[PDB]
Amino acid sequence: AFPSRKDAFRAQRKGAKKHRPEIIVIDLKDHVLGRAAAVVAKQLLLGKKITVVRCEQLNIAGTEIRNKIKYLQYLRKRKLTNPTKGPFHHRAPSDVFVRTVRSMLPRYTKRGMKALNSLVAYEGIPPNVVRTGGRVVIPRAQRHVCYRSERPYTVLGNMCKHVGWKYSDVVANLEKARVEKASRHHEKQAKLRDAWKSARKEALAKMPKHNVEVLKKFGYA
Amino acid sequence: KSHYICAGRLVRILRGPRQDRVGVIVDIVDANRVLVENPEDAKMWRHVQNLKNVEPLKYCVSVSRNCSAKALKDALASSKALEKYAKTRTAARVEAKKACAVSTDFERYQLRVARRSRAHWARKVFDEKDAKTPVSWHKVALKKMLKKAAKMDSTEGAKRRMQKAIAAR
Amino acid sequence: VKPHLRHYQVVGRESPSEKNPEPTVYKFEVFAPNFVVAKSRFWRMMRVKNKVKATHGDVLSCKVVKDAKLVARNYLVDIAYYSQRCGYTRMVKEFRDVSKTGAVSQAYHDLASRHRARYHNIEVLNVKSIPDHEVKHLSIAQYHAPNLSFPLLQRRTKATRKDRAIFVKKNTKRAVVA
Amino acid sequence: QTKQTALVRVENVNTREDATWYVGKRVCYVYHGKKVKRCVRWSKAPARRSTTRALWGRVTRPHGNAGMMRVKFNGASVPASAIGRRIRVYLYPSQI
Amino acid sequence: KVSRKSPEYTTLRKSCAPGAIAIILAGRFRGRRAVILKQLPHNGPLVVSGPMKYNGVPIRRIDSRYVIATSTTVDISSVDTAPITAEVFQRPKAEKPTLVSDARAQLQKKIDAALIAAIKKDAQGKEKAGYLRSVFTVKPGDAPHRWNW
RNA sequence: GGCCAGAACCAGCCCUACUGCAUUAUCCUGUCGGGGAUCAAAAUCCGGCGGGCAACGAAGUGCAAGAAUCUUGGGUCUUGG
RNA sequence: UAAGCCCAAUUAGUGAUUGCCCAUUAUUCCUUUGGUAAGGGCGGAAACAAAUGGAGAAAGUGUAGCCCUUCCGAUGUA
RNA sequence: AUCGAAUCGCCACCUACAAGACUGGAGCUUGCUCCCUCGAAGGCGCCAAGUAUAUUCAUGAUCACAAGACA
Ligand SMILES: [K+]
Ligand SMILES: [Mg+2]
Ligand SMILES: [Mg+2]
Ligand SMILES: [Mg+2]
Ligand SMILES: [Mg+2]
Ligand code: NA
Ligand code: NA
Ligand code: NA
Ligand code: NA
Ligand code: NA
Ligand code: NA
Repeated sequence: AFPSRKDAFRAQRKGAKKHRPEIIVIDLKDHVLGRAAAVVAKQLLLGKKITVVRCEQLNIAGTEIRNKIKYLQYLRKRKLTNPTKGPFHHRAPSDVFVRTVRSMLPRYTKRGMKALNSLVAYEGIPPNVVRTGGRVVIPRAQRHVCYRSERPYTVLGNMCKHVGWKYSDVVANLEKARVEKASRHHEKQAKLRDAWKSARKEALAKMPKHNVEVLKKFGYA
Repeated sequence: KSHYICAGRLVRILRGPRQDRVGVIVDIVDANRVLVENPEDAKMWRHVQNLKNVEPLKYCVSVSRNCSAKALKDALASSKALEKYAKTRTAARVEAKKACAVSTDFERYQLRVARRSRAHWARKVFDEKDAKTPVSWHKVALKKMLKKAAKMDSTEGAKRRMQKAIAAR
Repeated sequence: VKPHLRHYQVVGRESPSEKNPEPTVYKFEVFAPNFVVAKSRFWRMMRVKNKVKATHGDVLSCKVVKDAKLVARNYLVDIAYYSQRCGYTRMVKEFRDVSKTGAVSQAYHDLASRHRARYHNIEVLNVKSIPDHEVKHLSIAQYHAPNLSFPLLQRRTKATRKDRAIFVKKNTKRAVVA
Repeated sequence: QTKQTALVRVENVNTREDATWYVGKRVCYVYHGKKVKRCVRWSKAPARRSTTRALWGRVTRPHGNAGMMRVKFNGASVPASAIGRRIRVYLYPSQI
Repeated sequence: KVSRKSPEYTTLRKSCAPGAIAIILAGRFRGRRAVILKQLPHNGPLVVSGPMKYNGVPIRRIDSRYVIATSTTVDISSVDTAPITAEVFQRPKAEKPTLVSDARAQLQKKIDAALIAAIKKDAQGKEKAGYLRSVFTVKPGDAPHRWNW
């Protein structure tokens, strides 16, 4: 986590710049829990570093009452002789997603532990993830293509709130301020975005005519 | 929009060997199939299409169910649906996608210098506008600092240090 | 998709002998995946109806009957199936299809899903194309409307197999993993 | 498992017809050791001397319908520590 | 009908014809585009000299398996290509063990002068001159298996 | 050099490309009569009559023997040179 | 909008009849071993020093098996 | 400071949001018609700072980790 002084000094000695690995950030809002977990688990075994955000907005098919009961049946499984060192029942929606992915990995191998350690899960979109780059989706695991809309579904955050997750209102307030801040910055920079769109229009009159013909042939003008 | 599946509706084939081709619904079998045909395409004789493989368009010719081939040919020509469709932006995108698929290494290069020439002149146009009214980060930052720095450099002590260390250069 | 059953006309008789110098020639209509199953069904009818075995008879022709041109039609299928609980249950069902083979193939998938009936427990009695005014079921007669239209809703449009991706940017079409 | 043949998933190769284009192409796994050892052009190109090493192979056939390939490495088998790591698929030997 | 023993024998593909502009796939000048001049005798390696003033590729012999011969070509009939023999690239043997010899410097100069004139005489000569100055790279999202060259 | 690697060719194998013969009629057409539903039709449908090839990228029907030489397919680190 | 149940396909009303993955199985290739094994050769053809083409050739159950070609089988407790 | 390494797409235009029984806008006739920016592209980047009048590339000798990498 926090870098050692040896690591920081070697960076000074090496003179290298800031480094960030190739990390995929997935917006898990309106994603099927087990379909997204199966897709992510295969990618982790393929050497991918993956961050998943908005784990509180994952979906499970069925009513919220039946999915709450399915967790309460999971919660009732514990080592009677010693409940410590028994199964650990995590309530956070990101912890539910990580446990689901872990069960789709060979967790008892050094290779399956490497894959699991490449996954970072969050509720909402934390500040260190907001500006890192464009978030992605899994089209084959999205709710609007996976469920018939007549059937009820549950949001993972609402189900988790009633089984022992205490930070539902904290994430709700933090997410409210995130969109409020992001929409203020998106209302700004509209002049910059419109100025670039009009420059690409004005460029078409300045650039060579035969290059505009090539642009039209391939559908870029 | 969502255009209704009706007799006379123009559709585009989504996938399969007839992908990106255009036909007319002509007849509806059930909830899953239709009888598409297009007289002006050689590969689009009357055939059964699954309704998952079609994309309804905004054009609808005036035909009845199970119309003759001659009736559809006259309706398609008079309605000018194919001429109107070819002028749309999504029709030009399908043609451009076909041009990119068969493009050689030379045409891939020619497109690359065309998009670089357009990008170069967009940068030149943006620089002209940016100088006039600041909209980029560095020009907005400069306009916020120009007033404060003028106040700080208007002093005699600032003016003297500037003169002394400019003459040293 | 094209139908999985084919229209067969098997023609055969019992082999001529001293008792039957000129045997009767029988024409049989069957919808089967191939002509080996078609001949098997022909000799099943000959045995249980005419008391003629495949080993004591010969087949005159086992050709496929050509489909008519594809037109949206109403097909009346007279069909029967066997179950241990109820015995033989004969029903008449209407289907919307473009061919006789397609309607019968649809009727076989229908009897499988709704009544758990397999091919060898099913006997087709008659299939024919009927006019719109002889259709009894409202589910079939709703496609006779002169101006029948409907929007395509709740549709899962998968991408072309070449252009399908794993991870795609949220509000763009750009593929991150593909 | 049969370690003599490896499975390689290439980017933007997602069909079996896509993986047939790569049959016979050269495949390389680049890693590093602990000590600097002998390389190609140890004397002709001393700048190449490094702890970096490569293991070479060739694509033999596709695997499944979804753009996978089978790769056979020269003589030996690729180490299991290469699993989940980067593999280089080159454009030679060229058929174009 | 050409015997395998004869110097005129060849099994080279028709795409790697003289005048074809080729992408170099391996070696020091990988990614550069060069012009195929000839094939050395006895089914020998191709000789490519993309105009060395355009991309820096000198008169070099390359194997046909390490080149992508594109469908865009240049008329080479004016270029002599006769003095490029297999003896040009032979080196003396070493006993008890940039610099370019006069013969190699003059051969490169004469061939490339006639090559540049050939490119100019062609329609799209300016576009093909800048085509040879471009560098081929495999980018993220590229699918060379689906491409036509 | 009895070491490593790349390309050439040989022979043998192993894969793909390239297809002809028969068949169709419960079919294809046009026209009369009925019947159908429309605002009016047309069509789905049933009969008589006249012609017939739904036509070879027609048919998902039976069998296919097409010298990868013409007309430079691919692999062999699965063989030996 | 199953990754459930019944039915049905193989890139899909397009133009024909092999989607893919796993064996100590099948086909084929290399090698070993044993046969109720099947055959050939074995009367040194002739010629040929070193300094600068070679070596071997046993009438044989079994060996480093006399040599070469060919076909088939090969697991197993007491 | 050992230390030679594996990694090979940048951005201060994606890096805001929501919806798929629909989110370009109207009309009434409610599935058709009409208008527009015509409803299938995040911008760059792939060797002249830009499409032109150009310029050093070798002998690193035919593949070999790209012999180099702050875009
Ligand atoms: K033996
Ligand atoms: Mg216990
Ligand atoms: Mg046809
Ligand atoms: Mg034994
Ligand atoms: Mg290196
Ligand atoms: Na957990
Ligand atoms: Na598991
Ligand atoms: Na529907
Ligand atoms: Na629906
Ligand atoms: Na003996
Ligand atoms: Na043997």
